[PDB]
Amino acid sequence: LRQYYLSKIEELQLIVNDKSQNLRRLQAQRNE
Amino acid sequence: KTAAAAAEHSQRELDTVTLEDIKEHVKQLEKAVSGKEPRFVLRALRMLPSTSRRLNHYVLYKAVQGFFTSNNATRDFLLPFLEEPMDTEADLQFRPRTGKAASTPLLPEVEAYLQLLVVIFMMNSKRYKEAQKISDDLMQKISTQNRRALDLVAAKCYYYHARVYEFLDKLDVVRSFLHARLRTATLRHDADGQATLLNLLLRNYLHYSLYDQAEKLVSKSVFPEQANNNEWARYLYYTGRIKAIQLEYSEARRTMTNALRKAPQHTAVGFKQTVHKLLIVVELLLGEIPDRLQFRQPSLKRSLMPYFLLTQAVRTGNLAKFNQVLDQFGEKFQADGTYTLIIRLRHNVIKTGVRMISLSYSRISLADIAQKLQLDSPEDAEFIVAKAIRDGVIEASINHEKGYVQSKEMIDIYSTREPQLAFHQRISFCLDIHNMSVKAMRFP
Amino acid sequence: DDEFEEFPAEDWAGLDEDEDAHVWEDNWDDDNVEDDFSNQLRAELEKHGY
Amino acid sequence: GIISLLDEDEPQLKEFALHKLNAVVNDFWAEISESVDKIEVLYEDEGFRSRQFAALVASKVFYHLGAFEESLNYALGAGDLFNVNDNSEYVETIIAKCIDHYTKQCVENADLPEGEKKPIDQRLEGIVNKM
Amino acid sequence: MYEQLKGEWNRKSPNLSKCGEELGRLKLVLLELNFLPKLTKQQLILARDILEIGAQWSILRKDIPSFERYMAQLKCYYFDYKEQLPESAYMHQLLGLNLLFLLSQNRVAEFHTELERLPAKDIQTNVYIKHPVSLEQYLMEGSYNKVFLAKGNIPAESYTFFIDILLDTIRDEIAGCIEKLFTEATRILFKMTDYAKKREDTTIPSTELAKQVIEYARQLEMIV
Repeated sequence: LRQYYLSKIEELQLIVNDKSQNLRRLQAQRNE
Repeated sequence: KTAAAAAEHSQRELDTVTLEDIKEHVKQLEKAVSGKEPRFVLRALRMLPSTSRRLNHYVLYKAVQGFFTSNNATRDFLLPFLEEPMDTEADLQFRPRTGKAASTPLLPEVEAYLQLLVVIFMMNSKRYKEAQKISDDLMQKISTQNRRALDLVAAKCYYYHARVYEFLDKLDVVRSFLHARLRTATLRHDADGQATLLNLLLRNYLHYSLYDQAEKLVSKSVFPEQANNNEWARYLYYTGRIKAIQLEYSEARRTMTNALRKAPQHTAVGFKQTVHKLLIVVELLLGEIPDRLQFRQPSLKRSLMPYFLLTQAVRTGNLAKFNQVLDQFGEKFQADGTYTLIIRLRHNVIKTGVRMISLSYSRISLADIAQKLQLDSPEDAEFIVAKAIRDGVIEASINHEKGYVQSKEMIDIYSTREPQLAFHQRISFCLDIHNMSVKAMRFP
Repeated sequence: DDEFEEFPAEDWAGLDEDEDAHVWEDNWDDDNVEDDFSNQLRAELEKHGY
Repeated sequence: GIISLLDEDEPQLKEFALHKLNAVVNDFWAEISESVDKIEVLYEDEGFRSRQFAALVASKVFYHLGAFEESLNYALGAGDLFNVNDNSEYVETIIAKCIDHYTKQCVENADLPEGEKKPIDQRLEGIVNKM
Repeated sequence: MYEQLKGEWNRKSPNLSKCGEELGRLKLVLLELNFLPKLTKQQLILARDILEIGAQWSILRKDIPSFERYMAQLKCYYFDYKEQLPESAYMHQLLGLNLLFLLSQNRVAEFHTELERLPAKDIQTNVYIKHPVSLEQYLMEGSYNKVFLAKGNIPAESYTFFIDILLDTIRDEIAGCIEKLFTEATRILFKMTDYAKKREDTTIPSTELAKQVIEYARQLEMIV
C-alpha cells in the first residue's frame, strides 16, 4: 500500500511540521 | 593561438565555479530534506537561470561519474543511452563522496538538479531527441517516488521539457502528460508544480487557439493564491488575453493592468512588450485613451510604434487614417495577436467618442450630438446614445421630448456611502499583510 | 530573478535610424491637427470682430 | 464536443457514444464537466442497461473535478466495474478515498456501537476485502 | 456503407420524408465507421456529410436545436478534427450559419470565439462569413438599421432559418428603450400594435456595517 499508506504519511507529516515551528513562535513571544 | 588557451582557461574556471556552486545547492537540498524547509530549494530555483550554461558534455560526464558513485539505477540506465565519448587519457578523479557520503545513495533531488542542468546545456545545444528522452526518464524517476521536495525542481524540469517540446510543435503530444501530471499534483496539492502545470496547460490552448477549452480550464480549475509572482504574472496575462478575446473587456483590462504592474520592471522585455500591447488594444476597445507615457519608453518603443499610430488615429477618429494604418501594418498586427480585437475597433471607434462627449458635456441637444459624432441623423444619434447607456459606458437618461441628454445628478454616492466601502478593502488587505507577516516570523 | 523567456523578445521590428525622439515629456493631446492661433483669431474676428 | 451525439435516445447508441467518450474523458474533463447533467440523468434512469458504465464515467468526471465524495458515491453505484480494476491512478485515488470512508464509518460505529448501526454498503465491504 | 440513397436532395419536404431514408443513414452506422481517434476516408468523405444535408435538413425543416446536435461533427469536420481534403460548404455556404446561431439566440461569446478558426480569409472574405460577420460589425455599434435595410444580402444557404430568427432579437433588444415615441412607435420597427401587445438610499445599513467593524476588531485582537 505504498501508493496510499505513504500518501497519508506525507499528508500528515509536512502539515504537522507547520505545527512544530508554530509552537516556537507562540513560545518565542511568550517569553519576550 | 593564445586566444584558444585563454578560452580554455575561462572554461576551466567556469567549470570549477559551477562544481562549487553545484555542491552548494546539493548542501541546500540536504538541509531542506533534513529540516522540511524548501526555502533553499526555492533559492535554487530562483538562481537556476544564472547557472544555465557554464560546462561541457565531458565535464558533465565526469561530474556525474564522480557524484553518482552510488550504484544508482538512474545513472546505470542513463549511461548506456548517453553517447560514449571517445577514448581520452585525461580523466580527473573527482571523489567528493567518500566513506559514509559515497555509500549513501545520491538523492533524487540532486539527480534531478544535475539532469535538468544537462537539459539546459543540451538545450542551448538544441538536442531535442535526447532532451525528450531525458525528460521521459525524469518523469519515470519522479513518478516512482512521491516526495514533495522533488516537485520543487521538478516544476522547472517540466517547464524546460515543455519548452523543448514546443520547438517540435508537439503540444498535442504533451497535452496528455500535462493533463495527467496536473491531475496528480492536484491530488497531492503541490503548489508550485500546480502553478507551472496550469500555466503550460493554458499556454498550449493559447498557441492553438482552443479558447473554449482554455475558458473551461480557467473557470473550472483553481489557482492557489500562494503561487510565485512570476507564475501569477503569467496566469494573469493568459487570463486577460482569453477574456479580451471573449468580448468581456472591463475585467480583462483590470486584470491585464494588474499583471503588467506585477511583471518585472526591467526583465522580460519582449513579454512586457506583448502584455502592454494587449492592454493597449483592450483599453482602446473599451473607449479609454491609453497612457502616452508608455509609448515613449525606450524599452518598449519600436514594438509599439505601430500601436502609437493606431491609437493616435483612433483618437482623431479619421476613418481614412484608420484604414491606411491597417493597410500598412496588418502583417505586424497578425504577428502580435490582436487582429480580431482591432477588427472590432474598426467599427467600435464611435464608442470612445460617445464616451468623451457624454463625459465633457452635461446636456446636449440631440441634433448637436449628431453633428458632433458625424452621424447625419437625430434618430441615429438617439439610437447611439441609448446604446451608450445600455452598454454601461455613460450614465445619462435621454429624454426624447426636448432633445435633452441629461447627465448624472449632483454629489453622488462617493461622498455619502462610498468611502466606507472603499476603505474596507484597504483595511482588509493591510490586516492580511500584517497577519501573513507575523505568521511568517521564523522556524527556530 | 527569472529570464521569463515566455517565448518572444521583439527584435526591434523595423530598427532604422533613430528618430531622436524628444527628451521633453509629452501627454496625449500634444499632437493634433490645427491651424495655429493667430490665424485662428484671424479667421475669427470679422463680422463684429471676435 | 460529442454530447451532441450523446443527445440521442437510442440506448445502444448512447452507450456506444459513452464508451467512445471514456477514452478521452481524462483529457477533456474540463468541458465534460459541463455535461454532468446528462450523465447523472442517465444513471438515474435505472432502466438503462449500461448503468454500470454510466456510473463509472460519472465517478471519473467527479474525480477529475475534485468532488471526491461524489466520485466515491458514483464508484459505489458502479459496483463491480472497478472491482476487477486494481492498478491505475484514478482507481488508486478512488480506493484511497473509499477506504478512508470505510475507516470513518467503522470509527463512527465503534464510538456509537449501541445499535442503530449505519448500514455499510455491501459494495464497501467487497472492495475493502479486495484490497 | 448505405452509400447515397439519401440522394433525395432535389426537394423532398423532409430531407428524406421519413427518417428511414433519413435518420437511418447512420442509425447505427453512426457507430460502424471510426468517429473518434486514410481511415474511413469515405466516411470521412461523408464525414458528417452523412448529415451535412441532415444539418441542412434540420434547417430545411425548421428543425433548430438539431444543428446543435449537428455542429458536433461538421464543426469537428470543418474545424478539422483532422486536416483531410474535401471541405466545400462550411468554408462557404455553411459554418457562417453556425455564426448566425453564434448570435441567433442573442449570445455573442461563441460568435466571437470561433471567429479565430476561419483563419484569415474572414477578412480576406469569401461571400460567406463576410455577411454572417458583417451583421455583428454592422450591429454591435447600434447601427440597428445598418442591417434591416439590406438584411436581404443572404448569398448562401437559406440562413433565413435564423436571419429572421435573429432579426427577432433586435426587435426585443431595440424594444429595450429608456424603460418606464408615444404612439408613433420606433421607426426601425414601426404587426401594428401586435408590438403594443408584446408588453444606502435612506437607511444607513446598520447590520452589515456592524458585522464588518466587529470583524476588524476580531482580527485586531486575535491569535497572539
